[PDB]
Amino acid sequence: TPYAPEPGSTCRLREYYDQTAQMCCSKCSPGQHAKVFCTKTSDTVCDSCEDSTYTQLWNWVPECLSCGSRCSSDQVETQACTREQNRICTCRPGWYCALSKQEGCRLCAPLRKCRPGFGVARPGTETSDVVCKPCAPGTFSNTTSSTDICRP
Amino acid sequence: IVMTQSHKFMSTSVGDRVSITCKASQDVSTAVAWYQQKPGQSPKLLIYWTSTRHTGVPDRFTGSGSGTDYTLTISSVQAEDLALYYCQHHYSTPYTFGGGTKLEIQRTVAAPSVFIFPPSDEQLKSGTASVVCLLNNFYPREAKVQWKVDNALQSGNSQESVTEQDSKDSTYSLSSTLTLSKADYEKHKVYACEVTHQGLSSPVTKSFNRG
Amino acid sequence: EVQLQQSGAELVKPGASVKLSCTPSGFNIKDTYMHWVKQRPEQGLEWIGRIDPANGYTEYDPKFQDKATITADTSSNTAYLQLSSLTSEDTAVYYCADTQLYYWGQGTTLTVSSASVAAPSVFIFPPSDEQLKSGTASVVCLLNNFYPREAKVQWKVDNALQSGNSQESVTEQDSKDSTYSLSSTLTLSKADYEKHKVYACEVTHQGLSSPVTKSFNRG
Amino acid sequence: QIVLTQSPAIMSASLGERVTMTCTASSSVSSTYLHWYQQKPGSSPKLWIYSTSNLASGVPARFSGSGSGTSYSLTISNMEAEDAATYYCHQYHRSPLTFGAGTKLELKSSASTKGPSVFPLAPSSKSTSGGTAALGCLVKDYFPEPVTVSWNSGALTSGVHTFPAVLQSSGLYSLSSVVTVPSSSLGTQTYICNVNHKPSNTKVDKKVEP
Amino acid sequence: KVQLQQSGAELVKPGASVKLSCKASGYTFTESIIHWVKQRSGQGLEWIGWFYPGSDNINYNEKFKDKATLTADKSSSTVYMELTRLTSEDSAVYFCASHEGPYVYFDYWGQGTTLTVSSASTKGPSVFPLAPSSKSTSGGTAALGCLVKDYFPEPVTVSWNSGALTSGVHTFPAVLQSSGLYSLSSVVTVPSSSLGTQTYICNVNHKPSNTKVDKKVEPKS
Repeated sequence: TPYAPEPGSTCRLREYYDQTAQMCCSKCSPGQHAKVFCTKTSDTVCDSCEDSTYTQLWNWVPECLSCGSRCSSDQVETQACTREQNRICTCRPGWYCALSKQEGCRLCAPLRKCRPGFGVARPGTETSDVVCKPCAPGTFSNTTSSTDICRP
Repeated sequence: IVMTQSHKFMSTSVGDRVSITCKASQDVSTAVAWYQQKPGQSPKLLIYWTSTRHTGVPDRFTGSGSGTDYTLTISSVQAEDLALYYCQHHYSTPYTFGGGTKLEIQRTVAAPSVFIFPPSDEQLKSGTASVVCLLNNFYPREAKVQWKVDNALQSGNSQESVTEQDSKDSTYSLSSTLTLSKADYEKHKVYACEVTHQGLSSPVTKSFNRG
Repeated sequence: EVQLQQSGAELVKPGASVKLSCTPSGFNIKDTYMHWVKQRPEQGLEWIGRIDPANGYTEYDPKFQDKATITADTSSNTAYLQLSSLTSEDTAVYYCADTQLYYWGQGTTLTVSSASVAAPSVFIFPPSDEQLKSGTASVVCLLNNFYPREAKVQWKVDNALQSGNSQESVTEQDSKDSTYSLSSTLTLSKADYEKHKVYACEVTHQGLSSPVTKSFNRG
Repeated sequence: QIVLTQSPAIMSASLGERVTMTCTASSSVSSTYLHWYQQKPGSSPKLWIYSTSNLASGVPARFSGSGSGTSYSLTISNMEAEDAATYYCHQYHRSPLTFGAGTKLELKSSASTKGPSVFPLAPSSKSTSGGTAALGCLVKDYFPEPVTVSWNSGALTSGVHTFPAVLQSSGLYSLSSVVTVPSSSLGTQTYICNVNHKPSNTKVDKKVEP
Repeated sequence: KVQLQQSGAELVKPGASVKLSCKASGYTFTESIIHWVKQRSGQGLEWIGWFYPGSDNINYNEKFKDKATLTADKSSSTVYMELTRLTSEDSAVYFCASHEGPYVYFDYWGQGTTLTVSSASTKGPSVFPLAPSSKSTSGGTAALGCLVKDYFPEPVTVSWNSGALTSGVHTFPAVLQSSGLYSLSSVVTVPSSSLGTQTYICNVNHKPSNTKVDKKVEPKS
């Protein structure tokens, strides 16, 4: 609702200052492109953005952001690109990413190939390595795959 | 991962087929690439990410792999394709590179023209004396020059260089320079250079007397 | 041998603190991975968190990061979960966990107690004669007003340990004493009852210097 | 994000009936692996199933539990006595280690209603060596819960201790209750234990003496 | 667009160490990482080490783990390598390359840095005519040339008859002599019947030493 501000009073959250009518109105929630701005009567009319475009903060911009298209013939998505997020890539299934970047670490690395007699702590496939520590028999350990923990 | 190049000088004819066998020590899965370098030119990437051809690269080059003995193929061969060819993995933090390759055209064999050249009196005034032997319009590049001074073989006092392939007649040329001191030069009489080439059934020796 | 030995029962009052020394044995010390685990009385298994003593890196669970404190020494074959602001709810047998093993030892018997470390009052109840006429035997050993829960009760018949025939229950008296009472019954048949000819009940607790054995016999 | 929540919380079954258990999981039962566990009352837990189908090395294979998807399972033919326990769902192959929430396998016995058999428990040597005689009655072989016991119809309650009931191997409950009194009062006054078993609508009062 | 261009050849007394500048442009500096692989002529590419621009991570190659210095300047978009105490062995061709995407592949390359290590002095070459064989002037074809010796640095530009003779001329690449100076040969094959008539001169120009010599070639007497 177009609630009028008064001198020495701050407009509440989710309302900014709209200068076209000099009156603060409600802010559309993240996931919206303000297509009509505030007037003396008309509040901000919310409407969702298109695909592969978003806004991560309660916005009034008439244009939405842009996520990526694909990471590679490999490098599947570990996080989809919806209306409230970005296409967070990974460095292919069964490969650990040891470097870092905004999403795509410039260097990935093979998941691991450590011999029977190594126990892979945890992949940390997003930003870490599986590691390989002895567990030499463990319960049953006679496989070189290293994709699996000490199990048979 | 020590990436290598099993082929460093191939034999091929124009519009033929051949395969490079870039070899590694550990597997890289889809982490192979392809680099071609004409002599004196900044290397170019040919194929990257297994078989994914680099943007704006001639089609004739094709291949891929997922193991450790990677191989691609070339369908059509042109004279411009003669160059340095190597690879480099994307596996772990120690990137390496193959040793390189050198495509070499196999056309008709041309015998070299051999000439030996005495030093000059202007060089006689300077206190140093050098002799040279000339190889002209020969093919293939493989040639051997043995320098004889009073029939004594020299080693480590001669240097040679080979010109690149001619664009008009596709031959090669080699020049070897033998460098000696003045007392060493004036104490010897017969200077000869022996040239062995596949285009010559027997080695060809050109000689001159110091006097 | 592969085990998790730690410090014995310690009666620290709420708000106090004490280190708890895990003692890996048998297996290589390794000390890149070391977790601890604890369980409140008849609660669910909660995971304290892990650490990297060799590489000096700490990875606890988000829940218990406030209490997160542990160190270890590579030479000593020993690990130490420092712990602060102990509360009676933390009272448990703390197994010094770790991945690569997924096996837990005797558990650090935690003894966060509010009352004094008292001794149990021990009594023996011979079975009723009509109970003997019924064909079964039921001897009862009583422990009265002790603290905390942790006590060992076992049977000596012909001065030999008895197992596989016992059953126990305990009570809570939070009104005045805040102490604890255990009722242990041992069941035998009549034939064994008169052939054995002697019986005793021995009880071990933190609150007394040495275990007491007090026996009864017909006559 | 890490969440493990057991499915049917309480299992009570008799000898023979199979087993149904589950943990709802977000990421780890099918591709990413978890663990089965088991803890007996007040002791160190143990690993039963390791690769969601791989049982512990060297153990009977009655644990036919190999669930997958986002919700796994356990099944057991002819549930034994040791089988009665709690069980846990792990979430390994993840950054924070986490455990399950337990599934109590109560062993049903199919008991029948029966009145209590109260017996007197006389003091002989306990009063001399302690200065206070603990007195009580043995309420044995009753079913089902609950039974109420009072001392001398509630005459005194200073030192009366009433224990919780426990289940026998025959499917019936056993219960004791005790009270502590000095020997001087033991010698003179009469002591009666009054117990009331309302499920059977039966009540017995038993005299106890030195 | 990881454009990579590199500096030319450098020469310094052995013992000192120079810091290179592999200037790059056409792509955000942090989002790309520039490695260090040198191309010593006759030696395959050997990787000196790699440096992270954005996160400043570094992993010097174990061969060069200590002696190399993979520094860089953020503003100039340039990695600065210093190879401590440049030796004649370290004197070579240096390259820097990078990648555009997330799994590395050297889609781009540098122009090729060069480095030379010696204690020589810029010196002009002396030109010596190469007299044709006297007893071969009737063999149909004969050759003559001039010798270029003891100059520093490259290159020397040679021509025949002030550029009027371009048929059959082979100008070979230089070779580094043990004394520390370069040497090369210039030749021309000519009809042997014109040896006593046609005057043959070769023009040798060495811009670094500003030395120009015109040298006539005649058969010996």
